[PDB]
Amino acid sequence: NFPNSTNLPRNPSMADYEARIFTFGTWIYSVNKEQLARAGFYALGEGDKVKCFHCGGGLTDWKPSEDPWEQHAKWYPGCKYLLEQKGQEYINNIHLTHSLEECLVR
Ligand SMILES: C[C@@H]1CN(CC(=O)N2CCc3ccccc32)CC[NH2+]1
Ligand SMILES: [Zn+2]
Repeated sequence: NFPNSTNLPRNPSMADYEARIFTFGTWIYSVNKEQLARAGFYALGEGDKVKCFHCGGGLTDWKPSEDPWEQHAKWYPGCKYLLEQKGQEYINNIHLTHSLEECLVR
């Protein structure tokens, strides 16, 4: 499924922080559910899989060292909600960091 890059959310029922928070329930996983919800994510109830309400972008297998906002930017750089919340300065930082990470290792 293609990422939504319009200013209009793919899932408006999940636009409110509160609505997103309810989707998690008891959350056993290594990443913080409030932190996920703040970054626009809601739970699908499929292990630790989340989707952004806005871009629809999905993400799984959360390691303790993976930040919701950073991962949002890594995989869904066109997300208008991300751009609104964080800014383009932050998005660029994050991408430069990841590209330089995936080059320093090799
Ligand atoms: C939290 C991170 C996420 N990583 C990428 C990931 O989960 N992606 C990348 C694109 C995609 C589409 C659909 C479902 C998942 C994913 C994996 C490691 N943990
Ligand atoms: Zn998004």
